Amino acid sequence: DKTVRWCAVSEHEATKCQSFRDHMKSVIPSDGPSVACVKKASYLDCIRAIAANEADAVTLDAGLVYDAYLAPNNLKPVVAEFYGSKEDPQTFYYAVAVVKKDSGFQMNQLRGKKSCHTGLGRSAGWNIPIGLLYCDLPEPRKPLEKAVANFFSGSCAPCADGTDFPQLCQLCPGCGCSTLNQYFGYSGAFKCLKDGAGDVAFVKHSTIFENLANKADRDQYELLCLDNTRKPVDEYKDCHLAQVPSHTVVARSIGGKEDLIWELLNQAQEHFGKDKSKEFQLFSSPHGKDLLFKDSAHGFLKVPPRMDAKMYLGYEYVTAIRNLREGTCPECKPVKWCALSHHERLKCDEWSVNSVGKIECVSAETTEDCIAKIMNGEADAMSLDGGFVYIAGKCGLVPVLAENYNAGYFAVAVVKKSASDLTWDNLKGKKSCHTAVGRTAGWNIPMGLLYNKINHCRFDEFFSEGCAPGSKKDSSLCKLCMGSGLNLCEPNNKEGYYGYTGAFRCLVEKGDVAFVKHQTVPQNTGGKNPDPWAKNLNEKDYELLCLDGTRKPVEEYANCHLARAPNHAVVTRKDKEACVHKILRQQQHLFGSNFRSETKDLLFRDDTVCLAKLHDRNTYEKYLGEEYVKAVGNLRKCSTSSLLEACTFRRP
Ligand SMILES: [Cr+3]
Repeated sequence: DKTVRWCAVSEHEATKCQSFRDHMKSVIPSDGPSVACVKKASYLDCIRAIAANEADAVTLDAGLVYDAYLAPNNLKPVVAEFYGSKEDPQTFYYAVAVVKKDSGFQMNQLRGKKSCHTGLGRSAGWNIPIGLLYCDLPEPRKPLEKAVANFFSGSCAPCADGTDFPQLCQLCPGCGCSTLNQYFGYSGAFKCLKDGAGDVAFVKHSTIFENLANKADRDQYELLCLDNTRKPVDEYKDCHLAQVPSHTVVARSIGGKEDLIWELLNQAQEHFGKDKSKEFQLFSSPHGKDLLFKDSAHGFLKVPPRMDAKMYLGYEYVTAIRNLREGTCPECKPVKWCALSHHERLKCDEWSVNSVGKIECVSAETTEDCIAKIMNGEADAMSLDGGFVYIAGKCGLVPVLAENYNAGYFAVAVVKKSASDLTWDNLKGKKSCHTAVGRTAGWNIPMGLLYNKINHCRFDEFFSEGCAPGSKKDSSLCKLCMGSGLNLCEPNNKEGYYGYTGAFRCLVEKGDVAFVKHQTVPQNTGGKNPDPWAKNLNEKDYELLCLDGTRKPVEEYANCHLARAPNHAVVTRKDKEACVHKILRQQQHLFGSNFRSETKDLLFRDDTVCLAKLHDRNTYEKYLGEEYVKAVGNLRKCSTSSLLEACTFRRP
């Protein structure tokens, strides 16, 4: 049946679950979804019941979202409660470390400072900061309060054991666990900072705004970023200890009924949600507060499919709570490289052994899966087209090293010379060949500039037909692709018109125009490419389209290009930046131009001589450049990316 077994953890919850079930029966057709109510003793029993296939769904705080994803439960987030509005939905809060302007210390210098905590046991004010700080704490690290009391010179930790650890109540004698304590709760711990008692205050992004109405006052405060720099208090999105989901419905990963759950809760919110004012109300109960959902919720949002627990919680949160849960601290260490194929994996393997392990290897099925592994620490680095750096960026990773091949490569529009009528100005109703959608040369530049002419990104209705791997299988821009069966129109090397070369091949065989890079025609003409399609081609038979409306020969790309290409680039997490720079330059200043593939273009492109420091352009926005970014923002209206949908769900 189309039935969601909801798990309750109390008699009151079970009663609301039953009223829920009975009221849904009135609003939903026989073919629609229904509720069953299962009552357990605790959130952990509910997690186990759901994993046992005795229940389907429960709503959890972020600590329990974490418990629920660990084996053997293997549960994941499927629906989010949201608070206030739509344009701004407040699905998450941010744990931040607030400090005074000019106190002159960074996160890696908290040892010896005076800390303000909302309350011992609370997330923003204790579990996250002490989680992150866990391994800077002095041995022995158990009992944990003792070790915290031995790290901050003094603190106000509400509800800590002041009697056995007085240092923790220096700033609030007694450690009062109630509002009768002036330094308790979010405003308490902030007040503790303001009133000059302490140096740092572990609170949420929003506390300072709730407690200081005038910008002038807030300008006297900053945030500690995990990168050991500071930022103003309204830049919390880029400077926080952890991003925290407020209330999260979870299911089984495999066969969890995610879709029924969403269908149920969505019709549940249209009929019974905020301000719908029926006798039954999803977000309150005469039986008690916060039953089955927070009473403060304004609705539900579907969790994007690509999302797992580790990505929903995010790197920073998992790090903090995994330290807290496991309590495991160590002794630069290996760079885990991510391979996209058996060819990349064998190359990476031989790199590992010819480098004393200073390089380890971990492989995944697509670029997006690899990126997702770098986000969450299963992996550390991989080199990416401009288009994928944008995604890796929106997903919170930074570029460290660019690939160099001599400002980098040039995106050019190639035509067959004989069709001399063809011009950049009018390609309407002509046949296009792109490397893949969301790549620099193939799409983001060409279609970038194109979007500007036609105020829309529905390109399968500008071009007659084409080959643009990563397009929807039933699009006019998959009709020229050459892969057979499931591989037709895939953006991997099982589709022969994939990449710079494929797209040129596409032009040779089927299309009018190919969007590729300046050295692509030369490398696959004159016999340099021996493959049947390329072998007998002559460079002279191909021209480039120039912006002004004219044409020029291939080798004349200097004055006939569409735009300069952001070079391909290695990317990693901010916490790995330093170490990737160190170990790759120590690998390339040994195995550089002393980058060769048993196949072709493995790991890094084969025409790659050195890996350049970026100096100051170590952000996706500063590395890709202002104009490249505007373009992709224009193109994401029509983008089909499952990772970016997940990443932008956590950061619009
Ligand atoms: Cr590229």
